[PDB]
Amino acid sequence: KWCFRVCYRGICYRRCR
Repeated sequence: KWCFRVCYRGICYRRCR
């Protein structure tokens, strides 16, 4: 269980899996 910074269509975020 660790969070990370991810991106997509010109958009990024920080999801925790």
